[PDB]
Amino acid sequence: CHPRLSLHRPALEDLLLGSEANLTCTLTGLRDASGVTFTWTPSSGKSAVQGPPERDLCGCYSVSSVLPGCAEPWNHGKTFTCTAAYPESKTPLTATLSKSGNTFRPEVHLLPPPSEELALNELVTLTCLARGFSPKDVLVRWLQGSQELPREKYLTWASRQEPSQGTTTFAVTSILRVAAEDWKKGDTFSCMVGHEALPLAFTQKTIDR
Amino acid sequence: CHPRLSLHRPALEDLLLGSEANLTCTLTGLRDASGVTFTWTPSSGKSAVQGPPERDLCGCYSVSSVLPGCAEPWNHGKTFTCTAAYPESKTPLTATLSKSGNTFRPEVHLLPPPSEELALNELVTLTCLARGFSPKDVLVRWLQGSQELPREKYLTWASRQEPSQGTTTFAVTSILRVAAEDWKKGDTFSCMVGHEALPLAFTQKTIDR
Repeated sequence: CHPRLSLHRPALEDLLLGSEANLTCTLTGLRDASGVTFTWTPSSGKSAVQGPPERDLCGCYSVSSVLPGCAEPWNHGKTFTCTAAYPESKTPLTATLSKSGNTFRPEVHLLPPPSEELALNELVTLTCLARGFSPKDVLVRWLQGSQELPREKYLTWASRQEPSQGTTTFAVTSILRVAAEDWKKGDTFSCMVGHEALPLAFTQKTIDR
Repeated sequence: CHPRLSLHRPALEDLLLGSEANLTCTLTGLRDASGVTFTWTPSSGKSAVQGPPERDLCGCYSVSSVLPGCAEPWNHGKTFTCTAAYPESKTPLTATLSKSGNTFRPEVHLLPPPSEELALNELVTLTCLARGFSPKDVLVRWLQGSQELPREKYLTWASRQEPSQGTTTFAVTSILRVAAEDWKKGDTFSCMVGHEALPLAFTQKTIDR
């Protein structure tokens, strides 16, 4: 089927919370005998690693390549390029990605548990709001006092573009259900949002009765 | 490629807010010469309508069929069936759908504009929360006084399953940015949520300074 090639930016969690944030360039659609190649513009010790010829829809056997360490050039603003060389053609496909522009710092909010909820003394809800920010990419984490909770304990939606004239900005919400006794006792809670635009990568925000 | 067949329930908006809510049965994957057929279990004047052989990924030319009026049998609890008959096989594929079970009524919340927002006297935010409900399907609409606003004026995320032991329940949030002057003046606002489980199909909830 129709061969294609794309560059995947370094996952924001990997950048702000991971060890070695990679950057991928995957050649999707090489429906034929694979033996592909790759070429990166900024190649500096970053010995691109290739993988096994995975399969896609009905046969679009795809192949990837990963560039390690790119975390430095990436935030710097450099622009990574990648050209693949498969047999089903006489021309090397190419892709180019670079950190996004027109960045907009997020505006975080910590909405208190619904008055009607805190009265059924059981499970109250804290809502987090990351509104109007630069690119879609965003991290939302929660703190119980000073301890981060398991990503598994809360629910966070995906970044959605919002109704707006002129500028393209996104939003995100997170729902942390907490044990009423805690909110009542005084236990504090915080919503930490991570974003490409924030200078200090994160923005905290705490609330308590 | 691999031929398949599925039944699509009657869109919740069409049921609660539309004229004639259909129910679709689409045969995806008939990668060959089409001339398909269809068969519904409850056929009562519901003269199923077929459409043009659309195309999918690389060639999975798909064909559909629509059953009108099914809105009655559907909420009743009946179970619709559909069997397609294409040439690439000697056996008619079949699909079966029925209104979901284990229904859970939603719990709606109208969170007040963030205190820090209502002070920059410009655009404040109202947050709606539909939490722990029966099936994913849900409608969120907004009211300014007594007038519904354009779906286009607010932002509503998708229904997400939430962190929960035992029972599978979903959540949904909606963000309505409003003109501060209004909230201040006293203008009232409401979040109306529609759900298969609610007896009166909708649940209102209003709030104002």
